Amino acid sequence: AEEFPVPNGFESAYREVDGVKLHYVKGGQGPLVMLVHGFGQTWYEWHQLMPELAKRFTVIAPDLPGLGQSEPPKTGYSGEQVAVYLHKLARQFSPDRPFDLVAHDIGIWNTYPMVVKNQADIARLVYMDAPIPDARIYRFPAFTAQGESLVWHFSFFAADDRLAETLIAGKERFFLEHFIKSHASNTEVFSERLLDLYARSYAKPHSLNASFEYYRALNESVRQNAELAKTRLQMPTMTLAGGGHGGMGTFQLEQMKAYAEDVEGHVLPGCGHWLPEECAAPMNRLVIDFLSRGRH
Amino acid sequence: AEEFPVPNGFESAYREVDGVKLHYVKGGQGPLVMLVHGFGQTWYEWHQLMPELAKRFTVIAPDLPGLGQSEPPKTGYSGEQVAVYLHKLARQFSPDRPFDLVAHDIGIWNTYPMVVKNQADIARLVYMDAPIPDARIYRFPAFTAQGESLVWHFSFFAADDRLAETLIAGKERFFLEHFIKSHASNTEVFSERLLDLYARSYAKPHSLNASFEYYRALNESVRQNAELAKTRLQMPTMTLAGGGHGGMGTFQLEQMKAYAEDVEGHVLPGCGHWLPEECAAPMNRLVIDFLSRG
Repeated sequence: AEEFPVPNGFESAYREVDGVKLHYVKGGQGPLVMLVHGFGQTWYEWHQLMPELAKRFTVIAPDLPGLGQSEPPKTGYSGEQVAVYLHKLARQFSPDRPFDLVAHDIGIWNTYPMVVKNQADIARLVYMDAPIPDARIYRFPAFTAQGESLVWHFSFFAADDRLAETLIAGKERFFLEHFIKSHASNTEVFSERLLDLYARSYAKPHSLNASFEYYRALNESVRQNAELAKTRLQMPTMTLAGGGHGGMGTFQLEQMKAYAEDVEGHVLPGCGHWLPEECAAPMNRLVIDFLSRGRH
Repeated sequence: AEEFPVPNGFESAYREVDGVKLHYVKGGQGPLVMLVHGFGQTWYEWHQLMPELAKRFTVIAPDLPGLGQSEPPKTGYSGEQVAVYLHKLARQFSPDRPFDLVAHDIGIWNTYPMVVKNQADIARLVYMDAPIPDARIYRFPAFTAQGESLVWHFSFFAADDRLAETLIAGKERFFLEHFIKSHASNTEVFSERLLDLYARSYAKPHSLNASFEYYRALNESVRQNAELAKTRLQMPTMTLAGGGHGGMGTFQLEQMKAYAEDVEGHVLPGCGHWLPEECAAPMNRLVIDFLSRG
């Protein structure tokens, strides 16, 4: 039983990590690259990029704890807690060599701590379209002169009393179409069929709840990262962000400069938050080229 | 039937204004004071103040267009459009004298344009706990280090696809209790019963939609007010804001100083956004005293 179709030549599998059963999709040969998805989605956001990377790399794309087909975390949802699971998963497949990391959205939140704590395990790093949790997140506006702001949902999802789950339960498909399209420039790629796929996954009650627990832990992740950020990242890094409606634009690189010694950034015109789907050709090319600078 | 109990000596009635049937509750004798409610509520938020004010004034408390028992507006939900209805209603009862105006929350949004454009009609002004729509609203944060921010709902409510109605329909009581409590210091003053009354009113389909249409018109109101604010307010003005969790604090007076030549402000410690309920007695006193100077 698979929530999303596996690309030809890939396998859907599971690994128990610290008592939590993580789902992932894997294929290819060579040095390892781990691709980590974000909110509203699963490993499947990477399904177009995966076959291309598999020609040069071993590719693994896990579902975040609680999301897709992965069990919820047993420790907690703060970035530092979740990063342990992802770090241990990757090291199972690459115990003797550094691996590459690509992360989108909350995939960033859930990987940053293990990157900074295990820098020698990370060969190269690509982060896309979302802030690393730090004090900058408190500067985003609640409301803009154009309408709804980029991250007002932080408060919605973090709110007490299970506000978000209570409102969205039974309306997951409606909500996700709105959330995704409101954060997109090229909305046309989100067909009803594709939205049905993503909505069916996050509508699993434990998944709807897990989704919001990442936001309930956001302030804790900020506190964690305040300490971790005292040591800059030393490996080659690339940031990508959408320049169109719903994207992070110039914020992505500007924030990353405070975190990394070696960073190059790109803003993709006419692309919002959902880079792998909205702008597959240019995003895939940027990722493949950047990672092919290293061993493969 | 009435959505809320009418105080002794008051009447619930209706008047047509520009083709729109407005509900209001009215009582007392003397010069007119109009009291204008905000989001989540109706004329009823003023029910404790009304009898006291009615000893010295004619008091009218309308339901905003589309909310409580008032028909939706036929023009629109921007500040300038809604303010026409409220100005004309007040003028029906006070044609020969200026009247006083007291407003809370989006009642401010829906009155400011008629105040600035008809200053000779407004004797004294009291504004409570919410920003006048201007560029200052774009500075409020989306999120805070303690959790949800004060005005993220501006985006939730302004969103298209009927996002707010669709998610909140069927859970109106649940949502409103959360909203009130997240903007309150004193949640105790909100009985389960009071929450039931307010929730049943705004749950009416046309009222749920109307509620959010005020927010969908917010940027338009900001743009309207950018032009209107070229003329400063000249009448005696007072601001009130809650000093506790949920309140506007010092922002209220500081913003108002940019609009009004003659303004005094108070921040009420231990009170959040819902001043008439969380801090009924001190709020009532400050309003009565300020309006009784005239």
